Amino acid sequence: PSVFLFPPKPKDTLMISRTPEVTCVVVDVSHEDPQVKFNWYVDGVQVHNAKTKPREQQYNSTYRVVSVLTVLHQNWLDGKEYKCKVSNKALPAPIEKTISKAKGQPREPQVYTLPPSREEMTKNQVSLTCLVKGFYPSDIAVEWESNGQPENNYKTTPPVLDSDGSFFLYSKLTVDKSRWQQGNVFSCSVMHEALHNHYTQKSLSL
Amino acid sequence: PSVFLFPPKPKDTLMISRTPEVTCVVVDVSHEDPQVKFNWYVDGVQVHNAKTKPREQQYNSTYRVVSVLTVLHQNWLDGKEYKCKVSNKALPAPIEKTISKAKGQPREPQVYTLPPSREEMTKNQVSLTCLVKGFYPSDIAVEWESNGQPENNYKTTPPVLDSDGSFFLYSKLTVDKSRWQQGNVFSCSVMHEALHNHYTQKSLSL
Ligand SMILES: *[C@@H]1O[C@H](CO[C@@H]2O[C@@H](C)[C@@H](O)[C@@H](O)[C@@H]2O)[C@@H](O[C@H]2O[C@H](CO)[C@@H](O[C@@H]3O[C@H](CO[C@@H]4O[C@H](CO)[C@@H](O)[C@H](O)[C@@H]4O[C@@H]4O[C@H](CO)[C@@H](O)[C@H](O)[C@H]4NC(C)=O)[C@@H](O)[C@H](O)[C@@H]3O)[C@H](O)[C@H]2NC(C)=O)[C@H](O)[C@H]1NC(C)=O
Ligand SMILES: *[C@@H]1O[C@H](CO[C@@H]2O[C@@H](C)[C@@H](O)[C@@H](O)[C@@H]2O)[C@@H](O[C@H]2O[C@H](CO)[C@@H](O[C@@H]3O[C@H](CO[C@@H]4O[C@H](CO)[C@@H](O)[C@H](O)[C@@H]4O[C@@H]4O[C@H](CO)[C@@H](O)[C@H](O)[C@H]4NC(C)=O)[C@@H](O)[C@H](O)[C@@H]3O)[C@H](O)[C@H]2NC(C)=O)[C@H](O)[C@H]1NC(C)=O
Repeated sequence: PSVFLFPPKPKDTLMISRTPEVTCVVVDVSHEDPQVKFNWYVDGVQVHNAKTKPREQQYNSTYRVVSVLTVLHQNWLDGKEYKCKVSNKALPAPIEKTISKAKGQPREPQVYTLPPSREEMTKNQVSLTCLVKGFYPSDIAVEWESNGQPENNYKTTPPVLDSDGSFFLYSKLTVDKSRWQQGNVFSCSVMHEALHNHYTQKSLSL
Repeated sequence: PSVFLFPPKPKDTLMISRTPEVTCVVVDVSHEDPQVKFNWYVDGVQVHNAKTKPREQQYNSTYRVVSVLTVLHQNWLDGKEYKCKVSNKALPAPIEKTISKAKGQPREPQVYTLPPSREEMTKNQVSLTCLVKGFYPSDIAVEWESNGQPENNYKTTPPVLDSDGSFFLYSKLTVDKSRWQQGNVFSCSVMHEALHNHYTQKSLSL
């Protein structure tokens, strides 16, 4: 039997508008004694209930059980600790797994937008690059936009640990050299802990 | 018993000046019957010898054995297949693991150098960004330089799979806003399969 505990989605914890949850999963649960008890403690105090919810699932020749605890945005950011205590009769003692947002002195990220290279103009499409760096923790999110709709073609690299214990990352928005020379403006959006409203925007235009 | 087979170092396979090797490792080797036989086959034909070399190692309460086959640069790039056949008397049948450079139609990467943002000038240091994209396979390498010495402060992100099955990546060289305004020139170096000499260089300067 194994118990995997999962953290909320970065973007959920950063917008009060959303809902962030912590997912506790259990695998290899005796096909014989499938009964399973879950315990949830925030910082140390059980919330067993706290609108916590699961449901059985027969798999392998074994069973799988998911439990989901809804978290409070400020609770998560203010670094509360969450614990999942799974107990089963076909198990010696129960298993406990804890989790909490990445600990550490927060750093406000610096967002830089860079136009395409003077050389990439040869090509039909061009790259709009967003340099985001100096942030901590890693939990971050970046999206592009041209107006009341989000640009579709763009990939963002994962966070890379820099030399100053801080992370950086680039996001690259592919756009038809046309839309770019025409004059349109694109925006690099960033939702991070250390931002004023956990949010910020940087513009880009011919 | 487990057998892990490792590929050469990207940068070794790209410079005839270097030496590339394939490393076969074995773990959990009966502390009782430690005798171990290794077989190496290139494309299918054994090279057992081919200047292949190993040496015992007592660990855990078990044993660990490393074997190293030297490879031919063109052999590796031209996609030859390498197989490691480890046999032991305390094992039913022997174990075989094979490996070969990442298969697939090669793509010449496009290298773009971008100066720091008009906004990052506020800061004491600045970022020189090298956009490398459109390459395949991932096996790649990027280094910075200012003259007869390689710049020390710079991190490169891992390869990110784009929307066109091709990879891209950014490299960021931190430099004192001084050295940059003074007039120095920095160079983004790239060693990739699909490059003329598996190499190319792009410059950057005020
Ligand atoms: C017995 O069978 C199990 C199921 O395997 C099945 O076999 C295949 C052929 C199909 O028939 C499928 O039905 C199924 O794959 C064997 O695998 C199980 O155990 C392994 C580890 O031993 C586990 O891998 C771990 O995955 C972790 C990340 O995924 C989370 O873990 C559970 C484990 O069951 C996964 O099912 C979930 O994906 C889970 O992720 C969360 O899922 C919930 C519910 O959907 C979501 O709400 C969350 O958002 C999501 N969180 C995330 C990922 O953000 C990983 O961290 C860890 O390192 C392992 O890699 C398999 O996931 C699990 N099988 C599955 C996919 O159900 C099992 O090994 C067999 N028995 C033995 C011999 O162990
Ligand atoms: C019994 O003990 C083993 C050793 O553990 C020891 O315990 C600690 C407390 C210390 O006392 C140390 O002495 C040592 O860590 C247990 O671990 C061993 O097995 C695991 C997997 O079960 C293995 O992890 C795998 O690592 C892979 C990558 O590393 C390669 O694999 C071997 C495995 O032994 C490693 O030793 C090497 O790092 C190897 O990498 C290559 O190494 C050679 C030789 O140095 C180099 O020439 C190559 O350049 C290098 N190639 C690379 C990495 O590019 C990984 O792919 C895989 O997914 C696993 O994660 C451990 O590495 C191995 N222990 C070590 C580090 O020696 C073992 O599990 C115990 N028995 C049991 C119950 O399995």
